[PDB]
Amino acid sequence: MKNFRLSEKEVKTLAKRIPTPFLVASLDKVEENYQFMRRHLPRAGVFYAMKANPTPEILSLLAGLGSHFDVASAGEMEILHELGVDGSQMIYANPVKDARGLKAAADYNVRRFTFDDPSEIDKMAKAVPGADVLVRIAVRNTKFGAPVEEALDLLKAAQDAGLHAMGICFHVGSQSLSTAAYEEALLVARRLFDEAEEMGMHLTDLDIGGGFPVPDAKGLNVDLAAMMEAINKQIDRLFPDTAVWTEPGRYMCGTAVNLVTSVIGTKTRGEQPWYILDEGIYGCFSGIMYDHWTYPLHCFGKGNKKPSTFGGPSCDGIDVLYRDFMAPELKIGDKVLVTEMGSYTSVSATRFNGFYLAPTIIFEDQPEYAARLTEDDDVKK
Amino acid sequence: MKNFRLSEKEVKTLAKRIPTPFLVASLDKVEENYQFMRRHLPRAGVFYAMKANPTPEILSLLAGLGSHFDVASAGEMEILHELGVDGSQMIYANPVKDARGLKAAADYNVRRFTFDDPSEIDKMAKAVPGADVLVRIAVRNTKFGAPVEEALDLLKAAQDAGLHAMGICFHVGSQSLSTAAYEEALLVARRLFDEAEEMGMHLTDLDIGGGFPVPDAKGLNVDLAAMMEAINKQIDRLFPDTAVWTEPGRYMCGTAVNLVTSVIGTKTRGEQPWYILDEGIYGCFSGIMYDHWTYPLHCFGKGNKKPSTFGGPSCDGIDVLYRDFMAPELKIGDKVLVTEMGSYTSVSATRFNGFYLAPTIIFEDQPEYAARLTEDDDVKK
Ligand SMILES: Cc1ncc(COP(=O)(O)O)c(C=O)c1O
Ligand SMILES: Cc1ncc(COP(=O)(O)O)c(C=O)c1O
Ligand SMILES: [Mg+2]
Ligand SMILES: [Mg+2]
Ligand code: NA
Ligand code: NA
Ligand code: NA
Ligand code: NA
Repeated sequence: MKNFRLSEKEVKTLAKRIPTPFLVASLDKVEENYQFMRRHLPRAGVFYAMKANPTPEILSLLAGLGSHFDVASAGEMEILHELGVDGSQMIYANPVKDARGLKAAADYNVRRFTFDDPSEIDKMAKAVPGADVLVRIAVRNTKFGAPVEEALDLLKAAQDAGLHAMGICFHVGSQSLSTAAYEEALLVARRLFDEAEEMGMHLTDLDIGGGFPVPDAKGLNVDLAAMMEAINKQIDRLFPDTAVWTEPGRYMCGTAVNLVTSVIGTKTRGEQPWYILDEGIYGCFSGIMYDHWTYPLHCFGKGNKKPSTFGGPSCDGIDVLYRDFMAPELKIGDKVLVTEMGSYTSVSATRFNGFYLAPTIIFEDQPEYAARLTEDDDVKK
Repeated sequence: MKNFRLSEKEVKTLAKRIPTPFLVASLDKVEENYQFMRRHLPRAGVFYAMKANPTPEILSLLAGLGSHFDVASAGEMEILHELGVDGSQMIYANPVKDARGLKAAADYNVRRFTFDDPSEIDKMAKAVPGADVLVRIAVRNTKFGAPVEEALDLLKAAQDAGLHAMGICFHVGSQSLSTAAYEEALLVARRLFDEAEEMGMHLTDLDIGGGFPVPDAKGLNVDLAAMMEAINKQIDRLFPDTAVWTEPGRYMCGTAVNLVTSVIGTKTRGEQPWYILDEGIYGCFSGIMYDHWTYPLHCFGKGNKKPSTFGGPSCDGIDVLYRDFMAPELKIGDKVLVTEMGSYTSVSATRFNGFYLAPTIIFEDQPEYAARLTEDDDVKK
């Protein structure tokens, strides 16, 4: 249940060697998150929604743990391919596919697809003649998902075009707090499954999507073990027959990555001090824009705190990260730490203003980790 | 006064060879924009604010026309450096600088800097001991610019630290419609310049920044030749003595680039049809988010039009580009054209969902341009 968190001392030593900004990712935490899911939701096979974090070391580890991968483009398939993951470990789960992506699915023998529209059926059919498809249905909690009444018709239309109608999928939405939606959506899919059998169509797989929460600036309301055991139980209650899958994205790596950034300018105009950092809204803090997210920031200061503004290194007036944030006095060259940074962060970073992408350093390859290990082998036994 | 615009026929031929999405940039239009500025604002030397569009061919052409470059990071300096632009053609105009950027300015002999804070003075002083600095003042039309009363004190403090106090700069804000702000800001700087001379400080350079407008979805209200001649005149009226500079960004390349994107999915659910394109809010249409911008889209349809929704290829529900847009019926594989796409577009694109960055094709290297040239040499003489 710990979030991966560098101590102040670890930030000092790392920053002596590696110029800021940089990200630090713990493979151990990614392993722990995966195993925790497998323990509390044993009925659900895992399609890592790699769109959240595609770091190759992270992908190699999950592949090694037996995870499967949800891929949304040619590029996601391509990077998996260079790590020796085969198309049989993938689902092309973008409901609307481009030419490049259909080619790649064909070339790497990807054989599972999701879809939510009639227009999609011929693209898939031509590209991958015999192919398992799941229909995506729109559940409650716009752009994606077929209305629940179209669902059986879309699967039948898919069989008439020579594709194998394998099942149903859905996604409750990202950062879900309550299990209700998961259980509502499981019922909605239950109805459809019955209606299908009697219709002379036998559906074998259910994909319940992602949405498992991660802690943000205010932390986490939910207990995840319960949440997962609950939904696991109501899977058992409803789908004894059926092969069920989940597509975690945010959950897998969100609590496994920290950002380390230096203060590079101060603006003590008053009333409120502005601290300018070396990572900004055009880099890792892009999730403020695209993910409506608020990240936990840690300032390492002795003095009393005061309302402070943080901004990014760019020349754009939009590059403001925090306002009215209670912070001690910082000076140029101080490090701040941002935790819970592994998801929908570096995947939307840019080279706006010519800045370099912040690199991801694998913590387990560093002496700070060796130091944690020697500290742990002494105290625990 | 023409915007660069591919005909329907040009889109067909290009799309036969180059898979969508891709961007098409006309060097001739970039030349025409530069020369137009030099003609109507002859008093202002040009620091191309490359943050808007850093395409190397575009930079090589401007360098060749004698433009200078406004650079905001190490990476912007680095790419200029590989094109053989020397540090003497650059201004490091980011008011708050990182370590990498000060190193690079030192290594490439960049000798002009802007700043707006006291904390910045020692960074600059250590890094580039003898160095021209301009103080940035905050004008009217938050994050950047010193209050007008601090300005002379910041320049004096900069001289006490061994830097050469060269002048003042400002920026009215992006996409300016009226010349007032330019002329207000020119007066504010005039006062400061007088106050400085009598203070035993002689200021040699004025930098009036950017903000010259580009046409958007609704077009352009302003006449640019007038706007520029006006501001040129009021420079002549106010600054006979002084070396003046401008920092166009958006203006230089905005009207010189088109995006070509294919329709890859349809959603005729009703009432409104959704057209899913292969370029999205995580790519070129990122300016919708970071630049509050609305781009002109051209659908090439015979049939009557109807309110339509456009979205992007990603799996995120935020990836919606237009709503209620009057469009003819499109089918999968149609091309749409987006004009006025050269600024603050590809510079904020990402590889979210593993999509590839849309590439920039130089129009003048293509047979479509040869075809335009043979058509023009016949008709005109
Ligand atoms: C099909 C699918 N599954 C899972 C996810 C990831 O969901 P989350 O990151 O909220 O768990 C996405 C991305 O939004 C997706 O498109
Ligand atoms: C110093 C400076 N000049 C010019 C510009 C570009 O202005 P615009 O693109 O609105 O002309 C910028 C970027 O916002 C900048 O920071
Ligand atoms: Mg980029
Ligand atoms: Mg990226
Ligand atoms: Na391998
Ligand atoms: Na924490
Ligand atoms: Na060269
Ligand atoms: Na036009």
